[PDB]
Amino acid sequence: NIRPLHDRVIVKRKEVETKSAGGIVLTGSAAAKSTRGEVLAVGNGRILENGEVKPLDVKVGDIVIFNDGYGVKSEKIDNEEVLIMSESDILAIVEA
Amino acid sequence: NIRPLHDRVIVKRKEVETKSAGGIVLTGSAAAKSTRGEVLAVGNGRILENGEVKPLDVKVGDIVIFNDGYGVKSEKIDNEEVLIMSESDILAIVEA
Amino acid sequence: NIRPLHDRVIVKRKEVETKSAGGIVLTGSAAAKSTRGEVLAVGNGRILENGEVKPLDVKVGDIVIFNDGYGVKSEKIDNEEVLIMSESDILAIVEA
Amino acid sequence: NIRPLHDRVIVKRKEVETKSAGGIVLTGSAAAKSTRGEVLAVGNGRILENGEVKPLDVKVGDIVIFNDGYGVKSEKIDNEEVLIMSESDILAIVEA
Amino acid sequence: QDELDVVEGMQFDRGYLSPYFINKPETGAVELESPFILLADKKISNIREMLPVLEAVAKAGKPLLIIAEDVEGEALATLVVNTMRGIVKVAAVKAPGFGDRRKAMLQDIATLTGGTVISEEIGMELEKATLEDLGQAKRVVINKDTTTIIDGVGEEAAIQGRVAQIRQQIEEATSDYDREKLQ
Repeated sequence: NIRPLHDRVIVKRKEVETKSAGGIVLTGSAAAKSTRGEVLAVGNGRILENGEVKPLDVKVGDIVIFNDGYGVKSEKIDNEEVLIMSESDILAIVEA
Repeated sequence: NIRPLHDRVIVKRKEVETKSAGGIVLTGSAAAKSTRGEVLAVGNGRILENGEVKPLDVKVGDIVIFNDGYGVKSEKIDNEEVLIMSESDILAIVEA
Repeated sequence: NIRPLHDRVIVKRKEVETKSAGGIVLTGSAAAKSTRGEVLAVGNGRILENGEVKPLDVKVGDIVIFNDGYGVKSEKIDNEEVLIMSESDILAIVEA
Repeated sequence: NIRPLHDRVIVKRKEVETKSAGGIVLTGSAAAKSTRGEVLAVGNGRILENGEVKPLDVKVGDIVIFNDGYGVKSEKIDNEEVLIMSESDILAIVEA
Repeated sequence: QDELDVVEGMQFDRGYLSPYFINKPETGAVELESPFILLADKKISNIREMLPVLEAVAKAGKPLLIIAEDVEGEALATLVVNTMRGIVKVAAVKAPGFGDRRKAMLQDIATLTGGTVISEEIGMELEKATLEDLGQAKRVVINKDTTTIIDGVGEEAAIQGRVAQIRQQIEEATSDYDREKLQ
């Protein structure tokens, strides 16, 4: 098990889209890495300057749209790829 | 449904202007991407350093003028293009 | 003995993986430096702007996944290599 | 006598290691500048935004491991070399 | 005296990419018995792309021969170490021919050995290659200059069809050097 620290979140990246809306298969650069992923683990929460801890708005097991960048790190757990990134990198959460 | 986090806002970009004031059709670089868009979804609000949450001044369904940049991300929902950007990127709101 | 200051942490880097999942031996750039390490020493805690001291969430003797960068420094104690890095550089802690 | 200001610390750099573990003599770039040094003088303490003064965790006469950089300045007192650097530049303190 | 040297089956003038691959030091030639055949149409420099194929080959236990555009750097090094460690008896050779003609020989070897060529244009990558993707042959002999594949395990009908296609191209060919190359 992996427990992220502070506001960091462990997210498993969704599979790359291999097909278009009408059935066109995308390959190479056409099938870019997905920016959405389900949340695998949520940290305790971001620590504020007053010493308190605020729980993250992301829960465990929800699909979130995040932003890839220098703040996102790649890791291998149970020989599967996961991403560790701050809660600020997550733009939104997919509902329904 | 997409729920933005903190001060992020989901906005659908308005259509590019294909005509001028007097009927001149603009094509290519002349018809640049519109900086105005209707708000599709509003986040809970920006989190301050004291732990409180302040609701965003942008509401759902109003036309806002925003600034394109690195802080604005592009996403595809219901195979239509939307933009996720912080409330600071929105310069103003179009009224009437 | 080495006592880190404020939020700094002394961590011994784990050994480089010399084998793959099914027995393939990795050499050179294939066997990159491990981003996980056991915590050797924990500082007193990060000092906040109000003067208080908040103990670090990392304990002594746990495996943590951290990020290599300019904020991480290399040192030699008991002619063995250790890394001094801030608690923010540690993405997560490996449990079980 | 030299009295550092705020969180600055006056440290005398330790001598460069001229020998290896088993007796191999290092010369030139092999014998790099030591990152450890004994503390010669401790400032009053870092001033916080509220006006208070917090005493530094480094004491006078202890061996500390610090980081060389732009924040560290070189000075000559009693025609001997010393370094003035902020308490943040000191990674750790060597004990026993 | 006039000598006659006859080489049967497939043999292309491409030696091993490393002298350390030699299984038989007394002859200086890699000898692989019933090995898998990995045909890559792209230059290989890292082991990440080829890793799952190596895991599958090691699980199978049969040797491997990689006909590639070029193997060098880290990938060659780790193949060498794995060859001595005995986990996988693997040899790597350069793909014969040059642009617009090397692909033809690669497809010929794939048809002979019943395998598939890995390339960006065909659609799949080296990471997703499986055992069924790899070709099969009864024997493989690599020397310093030439590599010979003896009794490739491929469908006879496919081989005859590819031969007929090459004959059709020969009939369409308008150059003596080119027609001799396809011959």
